[PDB]
Amino acid sequence: AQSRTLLAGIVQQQQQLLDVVKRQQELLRLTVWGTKNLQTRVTAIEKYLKDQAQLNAWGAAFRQVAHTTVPWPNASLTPKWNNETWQEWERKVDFLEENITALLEEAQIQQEKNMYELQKLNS
Amino acid sequence: AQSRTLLAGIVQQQQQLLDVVKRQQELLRLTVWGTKNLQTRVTAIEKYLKDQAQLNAWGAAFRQVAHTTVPWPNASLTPKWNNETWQEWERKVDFLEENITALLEEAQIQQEKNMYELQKLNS
Amino acid sequence: AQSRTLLAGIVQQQQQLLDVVKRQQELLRLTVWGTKNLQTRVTAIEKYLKDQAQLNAWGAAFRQVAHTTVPWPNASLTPKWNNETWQEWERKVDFLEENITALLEEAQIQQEKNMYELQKLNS
Repeated sequence: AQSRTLLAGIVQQQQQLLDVVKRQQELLRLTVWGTKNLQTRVTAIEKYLKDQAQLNAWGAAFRQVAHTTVPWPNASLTPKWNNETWQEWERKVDFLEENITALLEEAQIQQEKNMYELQKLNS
Repeated sequence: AQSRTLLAGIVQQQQQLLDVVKRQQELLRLTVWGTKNLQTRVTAIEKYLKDQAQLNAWGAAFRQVAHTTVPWPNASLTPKWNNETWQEWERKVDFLEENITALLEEAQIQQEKNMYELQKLNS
Repeated sequence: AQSRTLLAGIVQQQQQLLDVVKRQQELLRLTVWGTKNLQTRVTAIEKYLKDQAQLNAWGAAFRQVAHTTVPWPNASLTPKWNNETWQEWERKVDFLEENITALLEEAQIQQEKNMYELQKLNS
């Protein structure tokens, strides 16, 4: 009269939830790439923005032997303040990412053991 | 002496976990929009960056009947290399998104069936 | 002959799944910061882009007592259309975030109660 069949359905339900959780992890990685990808496009713009500073006045002198060049900075590059903070952000994801993989590994081992014990009850 | 009540609590717990998983899916969609939204702002800037290239020298000639115009490219537009790669990124999310919805549908059907069988045991 | 030990493994498995779900929430917050962080870099560029509009022609007049200044807008700033829509986006995350925390709190209370009842069965 034991509800072993009910447990078989419940054990299967947990396995399905674990799979969806794993799918979220892969989807999260794709979203992270988009953020990093945007930075790459931004860096290209920074090189072009510096060029705009170089553009100042062409032929602005036809009665003098001099050229006015004013390459005033344009793109504010982050060397330590924003760059250092970004590294901290990436490191936090790494620690959380490692913990998630560890729990998933333990869940998989425990999930298989629960199904294994269930089979012995009604093998 | 069967622990049917305990199972009722366990079955309910799985339902709550499924709901949170669904909430993460909707939250993920909001984050994806932010990434796409940033690109839209960037495209507007690209149109303005091209205009800066047009700006070169105004009135830089009052003793000549000519104007120096130097519209050197400014924003590097991605037509195939980055655009094609981005499409691959969106497609991967679609495949994972479809799989997540499929598992959720199966989980909902299985979740209701588990509760249904439980009611028959003590209906 | 009750499978209380099997239930102990199943109850533990749900607890592990809850922890991974919580890890995803913290990871999601880190991803949200990256999107907001990119906007901050963009705002800095907008101030520099306005400066490029100021750059027009230096010394483009050595036979006239006038200077041609053309500060044509460069960065299109969003005051109500995009800004208002962004607020709606943040609000949606808040509602979903609150619901996720509420379910997690209820799951934790229910999770502990399920383990507590299990101990009484075999305390």
